[PDB]
Order: sequence, then C-alpha cells, then structure tokens
Amino acid sequence: PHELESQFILRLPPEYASTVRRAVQSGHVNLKDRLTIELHPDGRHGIVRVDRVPLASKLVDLPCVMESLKTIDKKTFYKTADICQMLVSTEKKFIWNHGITLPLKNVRKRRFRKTAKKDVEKEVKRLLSTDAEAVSTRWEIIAED
Amino acid sequence: GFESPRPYKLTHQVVCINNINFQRKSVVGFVELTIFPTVANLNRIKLNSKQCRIYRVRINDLEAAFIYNDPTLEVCHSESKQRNLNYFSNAYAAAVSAVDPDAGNGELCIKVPSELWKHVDELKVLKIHINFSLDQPKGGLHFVVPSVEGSMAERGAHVFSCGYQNSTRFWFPCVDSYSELCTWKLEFTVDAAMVAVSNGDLVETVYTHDMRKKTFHYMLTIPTAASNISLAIGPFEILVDPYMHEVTHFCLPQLLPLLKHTTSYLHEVFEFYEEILTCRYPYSCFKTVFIDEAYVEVAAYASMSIFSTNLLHSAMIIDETPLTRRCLAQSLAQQFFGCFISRMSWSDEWVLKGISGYIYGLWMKKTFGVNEYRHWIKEELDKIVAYELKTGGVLLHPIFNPASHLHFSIKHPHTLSWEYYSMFQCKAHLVMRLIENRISMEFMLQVFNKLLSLASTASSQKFQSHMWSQMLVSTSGFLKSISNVSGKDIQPLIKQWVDQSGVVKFYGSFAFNRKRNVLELEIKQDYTSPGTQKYVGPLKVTVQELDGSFNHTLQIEENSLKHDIPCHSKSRRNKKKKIPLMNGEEVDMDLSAMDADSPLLWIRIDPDMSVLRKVEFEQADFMWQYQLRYERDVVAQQESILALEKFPTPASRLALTDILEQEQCFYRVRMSACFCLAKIANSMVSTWTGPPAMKSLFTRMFCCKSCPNIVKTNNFMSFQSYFLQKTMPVAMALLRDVHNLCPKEVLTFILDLIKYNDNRKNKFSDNYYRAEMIDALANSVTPAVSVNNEVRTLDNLNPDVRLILEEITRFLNMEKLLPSYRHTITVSCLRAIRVLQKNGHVPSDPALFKSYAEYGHFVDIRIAALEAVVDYTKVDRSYEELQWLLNMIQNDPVPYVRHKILNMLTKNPPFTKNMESPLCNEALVDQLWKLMNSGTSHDWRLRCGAVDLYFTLFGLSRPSCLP
Amino acid sequence: PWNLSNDEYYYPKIIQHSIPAVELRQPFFPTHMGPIKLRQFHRPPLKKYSFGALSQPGPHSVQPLLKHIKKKAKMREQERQASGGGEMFFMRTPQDLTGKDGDLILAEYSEENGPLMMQVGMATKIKNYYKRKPGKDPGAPDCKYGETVYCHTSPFLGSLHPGQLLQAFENNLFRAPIYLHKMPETDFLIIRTRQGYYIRELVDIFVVGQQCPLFEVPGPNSKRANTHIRDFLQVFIYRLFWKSKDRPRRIRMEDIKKAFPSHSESSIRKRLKLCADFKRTGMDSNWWVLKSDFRLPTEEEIRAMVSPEQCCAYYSMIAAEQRLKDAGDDEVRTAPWNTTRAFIAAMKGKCLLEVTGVADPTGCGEGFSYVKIPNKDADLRRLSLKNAKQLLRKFGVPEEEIKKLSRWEVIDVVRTMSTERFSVAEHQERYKEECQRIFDLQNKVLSSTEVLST
Repeated sequence: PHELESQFILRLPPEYASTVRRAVQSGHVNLKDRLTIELHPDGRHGIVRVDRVPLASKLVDLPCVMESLKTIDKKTFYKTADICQMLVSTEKKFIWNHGITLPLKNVRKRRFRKTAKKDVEKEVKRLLSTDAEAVSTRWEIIAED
Repeated sequence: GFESPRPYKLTHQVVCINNINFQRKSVVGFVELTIFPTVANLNRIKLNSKQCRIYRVRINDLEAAFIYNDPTLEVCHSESKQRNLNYFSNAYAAAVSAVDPDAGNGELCIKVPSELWKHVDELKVLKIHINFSLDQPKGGLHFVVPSVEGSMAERGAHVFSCGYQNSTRFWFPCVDSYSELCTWKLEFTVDAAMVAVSNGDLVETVYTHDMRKKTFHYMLTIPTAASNISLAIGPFEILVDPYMHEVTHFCLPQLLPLLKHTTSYLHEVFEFYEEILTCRYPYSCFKTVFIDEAYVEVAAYASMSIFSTNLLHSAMIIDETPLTRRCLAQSLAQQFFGCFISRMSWSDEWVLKGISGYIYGLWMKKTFGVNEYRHWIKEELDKIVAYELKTGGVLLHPIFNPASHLHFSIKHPHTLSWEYYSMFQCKAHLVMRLIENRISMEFMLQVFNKLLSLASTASSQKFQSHMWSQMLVSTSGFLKSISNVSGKDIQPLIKQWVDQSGVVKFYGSFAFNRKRNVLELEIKQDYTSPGTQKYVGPLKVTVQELDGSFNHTLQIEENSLKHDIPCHSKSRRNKKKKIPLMNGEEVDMDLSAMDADSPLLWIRIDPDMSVLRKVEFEQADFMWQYQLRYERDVVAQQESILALEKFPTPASRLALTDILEQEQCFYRVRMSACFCLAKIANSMVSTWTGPPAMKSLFTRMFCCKSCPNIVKTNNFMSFQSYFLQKTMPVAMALLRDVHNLCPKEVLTFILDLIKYNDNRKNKFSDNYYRAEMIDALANSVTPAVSVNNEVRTLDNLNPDVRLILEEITRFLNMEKLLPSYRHTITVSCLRAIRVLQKNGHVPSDPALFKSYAEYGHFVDIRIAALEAVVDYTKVDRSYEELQWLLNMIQNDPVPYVRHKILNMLTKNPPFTKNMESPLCNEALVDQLWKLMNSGTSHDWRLRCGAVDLYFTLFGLSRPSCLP
Repeated sequence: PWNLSNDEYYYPKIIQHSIPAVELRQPFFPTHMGPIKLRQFHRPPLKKYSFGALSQPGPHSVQPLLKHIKKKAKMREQERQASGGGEMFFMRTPQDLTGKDGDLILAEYSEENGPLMMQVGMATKIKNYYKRKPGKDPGAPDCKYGETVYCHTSPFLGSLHPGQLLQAFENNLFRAPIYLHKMPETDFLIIRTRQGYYIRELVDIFVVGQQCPLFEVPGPNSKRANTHIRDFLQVFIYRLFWKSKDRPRRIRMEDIKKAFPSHSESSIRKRLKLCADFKRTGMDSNWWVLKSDFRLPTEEEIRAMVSPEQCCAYYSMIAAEQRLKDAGDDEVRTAPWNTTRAFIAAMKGKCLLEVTGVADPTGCGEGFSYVKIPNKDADLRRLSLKNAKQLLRKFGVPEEEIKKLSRWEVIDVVRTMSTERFSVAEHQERYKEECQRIFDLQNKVLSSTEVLST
C-alpha cells in the first residue's frame, strides 16, 4: 500500500539555523551525523541535536494550513502533503498563534473568525460513564452558590 | 525500435542521368549505392528494378554477376486454365511479395565477387555501380512530347516521374522501400534550354564543353527514401515566390500569368502549417511543378510537388480557386507528414495518412470556416459509411489474411483497389479526428510536434541509421508518444476503430412520458449487416427543449434498449419568451406546430459525429422543420433537409422556402434545400397552388424589379448568391407536371435565363454558370413517346426538345470558336447530348463521342466523351464499342485516361454477374484475364482496375459463362 | 473564395489531478471520518509510530535531500526531453506526491475553516490577473509562478485597478486571491516519515485570501448528499472487485464494513444487490461473488461516477456538521452549504449578498459575508407650487429643497414639515465601490512585508 508522507516544519535558533542551512546546501552525508531530532513519548516534546549540541523542542500546531506543491515545469503544481505542525527549537502551550509568513502574525487572535469550538465532548463522555456506573442521579440547574 | 528486413544498410546513393533523348524516349545513366553489410557472408544483394535494361554492375570496381527476374510481369502462367479471381489475387499477392523490399527480396539479385568476402565478413563498405538504360518506358517516367515541329523546348516536350507509393524502381535501380533512408546526390544532364527539377537543393549547374547541354547537380542531405525521389525535366518557366524566397514555381511555357495568380496563396499555407505545428519546414527548398498529362492531380515527394496544369486558373475564374487551393494545401501537409516522417512498415500507413488528412482539415477549418469544415467531415463520413456498408470494410492497421471479405490482398499498397486506397485515407483522417475528440487538440498538436522534433534531431546526424530511424513512425511509437504527452491511452478507441474494420448503424425512436416528465429514447443497432460492428461505448445526445439545449451521455451496452432521460419545464410557452439555442443566442419560434404536452423541440443522436455512424432517427415532421429553421449546426440542417423529403406537407415547403430566402444561412444548406424543394414539389402535384417552385423566389432574388422575366446582368462578386443562382434552375428543372413532363413555364424560364445572359460587366467568368444552364436544360428532358419503335426523325422531334437541341448546338459551336474554362460547356453539352440520346430523342449513335474521345480533346472532354461511350455500350449492348474501350485501355498515351476508363467501366458496367448478356463470351473472359495477367503489368493501378472490372463482371468464382 | 460561413449567426461568440486523486485512493480520500478526525479536519496531528526507525525514541538523524531533489528534477527533465520536449504529466504514482522532490511553495489560509479545501493529491493553478492601464501600458509585472491573463471583467467581487496584477489560486473548487510573501529566516520544513526526518528550506509562502466558491457544498440529508454517499460506496465496491484476484471476482463484506463503519449493512446489501450474489453454496462457499452477466465498469466509467471535488464538498459538509453539532441561526448561516449557495446565486445574478454580516470569516470589517439578501392634504392641492415655495421658506426648510422646484418632493416635505437615488444603478454601484475599497486595504495589509508586533 501507499502511506501519505508526513511533512512538518523545523524552526531552529538563528545561528544553528545558519549552520544547518550551510550543511544542507553543501550536500554531503556529514550533515546526517551532525543534525539529529529526538522525539519524546509525550508527542509534543523533543531534542534536536545540531553538531551534537542538544536543543529543546516543542511540536506545535499551526493556525493556518500549508500545502507543499511540487512542480516540474513551474507552471503546473501538484499538491504533495498538508503541513500543520512545527518543531520549534530553542494543550494551549502546543498551539502556535502566529503564521509562518510575515503578513500572518497574530492570525488566530485577529484574522480568524471566532467559530465556536467544543476536547469538550470527551469530558461529557466521562460524565456519562460516571452516570452509567452509578445507581441514583440527581440534577438541578443552579444559581449563585 | 526499427530492425531492417534487409541484411545491408544503405548510406548514400548517386543517381546520374545522361542522354535524355526525347525523340527516341530514352534515358541512359548509372546508379552508385554505398551499402554497409550488417550480417557477414552477405553474398547476394537484392535491389529493385523495373523496365531498366541493366548493362553492367561493378561492386568495389570489380565485375559482378547479376540475375534479373520479375514475377509480376506475367502473374499466372499463360497455359493455366484457371479463370477465377481468388486464384489471381493470391498469385498477384505472392508475386508482389516476391519483389517486396519490405521483406528481404528484390528483383535484381547481384552476387558479391569472391575476393570481397574477406571485405564483407568484417563489415566494411561496398560501393555498387550499376549502369542502366530505359529504352522506351511504359509508365516509368512519362514523356510528354507534342507533335509541333521545332526544338524540343520550342514544342514543349517534358518528362516527369509518375506512379504511386514505391514506383521509383520504374526509372532507376534502388531499394524502393519507405524504410531505407539514405542521403542523395542527383545529377541530370539535360538540354541547354531545359531545366531539371528534383529533390534536394541545386548546388550548381555546369555547362558541357560544347555548351549544348548542362548538368544540374542536386544534393539531398536530409535522409529520404528512394520512393520520395522525383524528377521533372522540361522547358519550364521559373517563378520565384515573391513572399517566401526558397520556393520556386515551375510551369509550362505561356502559362506564367496563371502560375503567378495560382501560386500566390501558398505562403499562407506555409505559415499555417508552421504555426499549428511548431517545426519549420524541414527541407531547404520547395518546388512546385505544373505539368501536362499528370498521373494524379497532386503528387508530393521530398521537397517537391508535381501538380497538373489543369489546376492553373486566372483571376477571373471562380469555382476553381478553392479546389486548387486545397490541392496545394494537401500537398504541403503530405510534405510535412508523408515525406519527412515516413512509414516503418506497410502497416502504420494509417498514422501518416491520418495526420496528413487531419492537419489539412485543420487548414480547411481556419481558411474556409468551421461550417465548411463540418460539411466536409460529414461528406467524408457519409462516403465511408456508404463504402463500408457496400463492401466489407476498410481495415486500418492490419496484422500479418486479416481481411478476407474483399477480393484483393491488403498486404501491399500495389494490390489495393483504388477506391479502397481513397477510402483508406478518408477513414484514417476521420479516426484521427476521433483521437482528437478523446484527447484534446492542443495535446494532439503536441504529439505531432514531438514526432517532428524527434525527426529533425534525427535528420542532422551522420550516423548511418543509428539515429535515422527516428524519422520513421510506427503505430506503437505513435500511441506511446500520445501516452507520453497526455497520460491517457486510447487503446479502446484504437481497438474499436482501427483494428476492427466496421461502422455502426443507429436506429432511434423516442416517446415522451407526460406523467413522469421523461424522454424515453429507444436506440437499437443493426450489427448483423456485413459492414457493421457493435458499439458499446458512451453516446452523446442533444435535446432541444423549450428551456434550452441540453446534452446527455447515454451508456449503450449490448443488452440496452430504453434510455430514460429527464425533461425540463414548459414555462416558455406560458409566457412568450425567447427559446435559447445551442449557442448563447435565443430566437422567437412559432410554437403553433409543437405538441401541447411535450416541451422538446428536437433531438439529435450523436451531434458531434464522435463515432463512425449512420443514424436513422424517427422524429415528427415539425421537429425536423424546427431543426431546419432554428439550429446552429450545418450538419443538423442538412440532415433535416434530407429527412424532410419523406414529409411533403406544406409546412415543410414553408420551412425550405424560408431557408432558401435566408441569407446568414450557410450556402451549401440552401443549395440542398433547392433540390429538396424540387422533390417535395414533385410529390404534392394536384395540391400546389401558385407558380412552380423557386420561380417567384428566383425573380425576387436575381431578376430586375421592373422586369420579372429578364434576369439581372451578371455580377458574381458575392460568391454565395452566385452559387445559389447557378444551382437554382438546375433543381427547378426537376419539376414535373401531372403528365410527368417538365412544365413549359420552367423550360421557358431557363431558356430566357440563357438568352438574356449578359456578362460584360463582372470581373469573373461565366463558364460555370452557363455550364450549369446546360445542365438545367438537360434535367428537363423526359422520355419521348416513340410509337411502334419509330425511327427518331424530324417529324417526331418533340417541340420542346427542338429548342433545347438548338441551344446546345449553339453553345457547342460557340465553344468551338470562343472556348471557356475547362471546356466546361463542351462537357455540359456532351452530357446533355447523352441525356437526349438516353431518351428517345436523338439517334443512339456513339460517333460524336468517339470523335471527342480521340486523343486530343480536353482531358475533361475526353473523360466526358468516354463516359458517354461507356453509357452507350451499357444500354445498347454494343460489342464493338466494348472492344473499342478495351483497346483504348490497352494503348492510350495518357495513363490517367486508361485508369479513368477502367473506373467508369467498373462504376457503370456493361453487365453484372447476374445478367445474361450477349457479351459474356469465353473471348471476353480470355481478354480480361489477359488484361489482368499481362498487358497492365506496367502501372500497378491499371492492374488493380482490371481486377476490379473482372470482379464486377464475373465475380469471385469461376466465370459462369464458360465451358 | 472567402469565408461564406455565416458564423456570427450560428456561433455568436482543465485541472488535471494526480492519478491517486482521480481514482479516489483511501489514504488521500478517506472513506469514513470519525468525530475526533472531523475535529482535526485538515489539521492532522503528529502521530507516534508503533513500528519503524522513529518508533524507537532517541537521536533520530535528520537527512538532506538536495542531491535527491536535483537528481529527481534532472530525471524528470530527461523524461520530458525523451517524450518530445512538450509539457508532460508526471504525477502518476503516490510516490510522486512526496515533498522530497520538486519545487515546494507553502500556502497559508486567512480563514480558519474555509467553505472548500483541497485534498492531498489535487491540482490547482496560479493565474495572474492583470488589468492594463488606460491606453498605453508597459506589460504585466512579471511573476515567478503562474501564467498571466488580462482580465477586463474582474473574477472576484471587487474590480481590479488599472495596472494592478493580482495572483490567484484557480481550480474547480474555488478561486482565491493569493499574496506572495517571503519566508521567515529561521523556518525550515521537516518531512517526517517512518524511516527518518528530512529537511528542506522554503523561500516562498503565499497568503490565501477569502475564497470565492465555485462548487456548491450540499446540505445535510440533501438529495445530492445521499447521492454522493451511495455513489462513493458503489465506486469503492467496484474498485474492490477490480482488485480481486480470484476468477470469478469475489469480495468480503467486512472489508466494506471496515471502510464504511457508520453505514447500516442494509445500504451495503442493496449496493451489492445489483452486481453480486452471496454464493452461500459450496461454489466459493459463503463468498460475495460477481455476477457472470454483470460487466464490471472500466476505469474511465468509475472515474466518471464520482469526481474528487464532490468528495471535497462532502468532507466540508460533514466537518461543518460536526463543528455545528459540537457548538449546540447565525452559526447555521455561516455553514458552507448556505454560503456556497449564496455566492453561486450571486454570481448568476439571482440575488445580492450583504457584504457586512455574521458570515464574515474574519469577525471584523475585513472580508465578505456570503449570505443572500433581497436582489432589489386637501388644500395642499391648491398650494399650486408658488405658495408652497413661500410656505417652505416660512417653515425654515433649507434652500436646496426649495430650489429643486421638483414638487414631487416639495409638497411631500411641506406635509412632513406640517406633521413635524436609484437602486437599479445606485445600490449595485455603492456595493461595488465599498467592495473595491475594502479589497484594496485588505490587499495592502495582506501583501505587506512589514513586521507585526506580537
């Protein structure tokens, strides 16, 4: 079978980004030994090791949706993957408010319509489970107390 | 991948021609080939040669021994008593396959000398120097030598290479296949007052030491086949094209102004073919030669085209400008895709013929309009479905018999019937239009550009065919290039319309369900006829309802019969609103004839002609009248005209009369509505109210306002009312009175059109209009009432026919003093005299037509007179006229006339196989078997015509009228 | 000798997705999306692998693909020049749709949840609309990506200024104005697979404005919705029959129950009714075999059954269904079936849209809202104008109303005072000018390389 490739964006500190960029544009397999990216079983934490120097990483959710588009003639572009995550290196904390481009900054706060979001259904399912495992349930919409 | 059937590879060929003697009809020359053996122990080398006397052959300047035998000279033995045609077709196919250069074979077998075997095993070059002589060639290269005295340039004598396909073996020894590409060096030593035109570019022209002859040196660095090499030697008037400067036009003497006017359009054809494809013209020059007594009307070779002089017209000649224009266009299309990109086998010929015909149709679309394109495509599709339902079918791309339903073998081009060859090219370009329908036109032009670009990168290498075979296209390479540019493969469409050899027949009938508001179509196929096949794909249908025009796709599987499609509202009958058409416009329709319960105005099954089909739809007559009036498609207007002949109601007369009065209708629809109105008028006699049909309309459109019976003086500058004016009395003469005689109101009208004709004021000639007037006079002739077989004498001359006979006598005699264009009035008057002889008016005597058929009247006069003699010998069962025609087939100077006599005697045969006739002797069977076997051995087109004539007369089995 | 075809009376006046996309492969086009997968619609989280090289935690060496990118580009150029040099179709395999090769750009969206959105494997084009200047113009400012087209009639709601080039994504789903921005300096793109991490740089990132929908999202329980539901199931069943290796071709029911688990098995039974028979009997004991008279449809017929854009419209509908369901009439108006119907009806000229409203995806004055709006005394007769003029002067009515002398309004004003513009061109012109001003401001803000403070 075929499994859709999973592309994400890696953000590095600027000096380490310059060393990684120089090693990528060089093209040797020396870069393969130098740059590493550990992923922890939290799923939202990691180490990226540049030249064997550990950096602390967080995998965050991006507010917009990006799409990688490949081309052979620079006139027709074929969509290859959807990017929604970034492993910035240096829950609410794992959500990034800004977008990658310069015009998109504070997009989630300002350029996004506040569609109501409810996560919340899981808590309701847990409440239903505590209900079904009980015997007698008493409920009242309340006031200030 | 191309692997040669020959064990050698030919690199270069020198063709030198000396001593072209016009009095003795003789050439002398040599040929030097440069072959590289690909297999060791080559021993024999097999070359192609017909009619050339081979004097000596030297291989690497060592004397070699050759043996010549041609099995196609006498196909079957003289002492075999077989007389069936299947035996001759198998023996003729085996004989042509025994001289085939597409196998390893050939007619001249040269033995390599012994001391060169150590030169041939380790594969090194061999230079073969044959020198030959054509003593008096029959159909090799045509010598046209007139019998005026003077020098050969002063009398107008010329030579040209004639023939079709691989017929270059007829004038020098070669490897006469389309797959043996080599570079060429061509020298011709001609008279000092003559010019030698050939393929390549002329590098120099040196004089001889007496300065009485000069040698033309041509060089061809683009590797072409031997079959694309031509020659035209004559006293030609040279004209350089004032727009494109590598293009030279050669004509016969005294025809330079006609050449200037005729070949003035060709730069636009060049510009079109170089902008739809993106390759420039591949050869370094282009030469158009106009000659007399041509083989075909247009032949295309490498960097050269040979047309007949009968295409040359002046500025005041209309009705000939589009025909000559499209002959030039298809010669240029074959320059691109028959001569530069060549054929890999005899299969994959459909690819080249289809690309040539398809890009020529694109030229016709841009030049003459989309409506003329649709009319041309419909007439080609009708021609094909008529031929394939008549006899078997045309099989593009056979696999090697694959087609055993037809009396010849399709393995070689020189065994094909000529009608099969014509329908082959026709079906190839329609299947290419179908491939454009599946894969869009810009991808199609990208396919063609990809083929041309591979060929032009191939054309500049020097490697001897390591890369020169990229100039040869195949079917698999064409389909692979299509799959490369588009990502779709057309293998179901290729499997249906190429590999399978059939057309489809559709019988449709509808019913409108008022309750559920649906349209229940009923489409059934006739797949048990001999020419037909079963269609299982999708099918487009276009329904015009009151809410507009909607397209539907139907899936017509084998077990399918009823297709329910949905219908829209009828709220444009509640309010008067305009009904929107197939295009963006909308019109006011008179909805009084429409049914109250159905919204649908007309239905068209397969409107875009996306299959090779014949549709028989059963609409109601008001739907055909609405489709004639308000449709924006010319093929639907034509098919509604064709279907209105079965409904002679006065609403259909009003529909056709409104079509005839309507400018902004396409003119070829109105020209059809004339004949449809004539047929409808003949069918509703004893109901017709006023004057005869189209007469008041003719006086309203083309006559004076103050005088109705005097026609206006001729001004032919509109070109659509000219065609309608010259076609309306021809249809008006088919009117018939309750007594079955043409009325004296229409005959008098035609005679007044003839008398009051004044042409001193238009800038165009009158020959076609006057010729159509003679055709209208010939249409009015009804059969005479002979009593007791009374001899046709002055007393029983009809009072109607005496006026007609006086007019055609005046016209023919005035043509003898002031001749027209194409002797068009001679052809029309000979045709009218044959019409008067076919009825009992003029005595049935063929001596007039036999004097006009004598080698000397216009080739057009000659073929009209020979058509009259063929019709006479069919009706009067004349033995001596049939022997006259068969003798004229055997020894006539013009081979086109011989082919045309065989063609006309096949189309209008003196007897068929079912008839008992007095002309079914053993003597006639022996004459026609001798004409198939020997006698026609020099042309390859007379032999297939003799096979067609023997099939038409005696059938595929043993001639019955024999011991 | 001329045209002679009366053509002006008879005739008075594209997107190719990848072969995985037009064949509706399940990885790219999912058969079923649950609630937690509908909340994460087009925002797929970073999944942890169970088997593979990245499933074992620790330093995972990231890899350069530079040699891979230029090797694949050189190989594709060799393929194109071997096929005649024209334009070719390359995306024929799922492995063509990787991010490891080709020239990638990024495309960010301004709205949170758009009405339509492309699946993985689908194609789109970049069109540069350029309105020439009045009279002489130098030529379209040239742009790195897309093809240029000269638009007299603005595709979008506003109209282009003279000499203004606007790039846009154009496909079958929507058409939306895009704005090229340069990437941030420290941002690189990590493509993780099961085997390892790979890194590209990015240099071009577009910002996509408010989409103009060209396809109508169906509503829930609509006829078009249920048609797609059963057509998609039929296409999946046909492609499972094509994949079957036994002759005659046979499938299992719980493969379809794994793909479509929300479907009642009665619906699946009916889709198998026509074209298959449960061969309970010994012959293929208990097998859903294909009927011998049934001709399984060819690949192009199965492609003509369901289109990928219909699948994107269905996915938009069910994602919006989930978001509305989770959030307990204003929200219902912002549902994509309503907004797509409103915009397509406005483009035919059926109705107009209130451009300021609650369907506004920004939540401020920027951006449009696509919801449908309506397309469209006794002695005062003896006043005889002159005395009514003097009365209007006496009451203190301003001199403009006294001046017009058009009493149509004068006596109506003397009546109003004693009690105390054409929509045809007017409303349409006002809407167009407001839209143009909003569009220009939005374009400058959304094209500014100016840094924005956190």
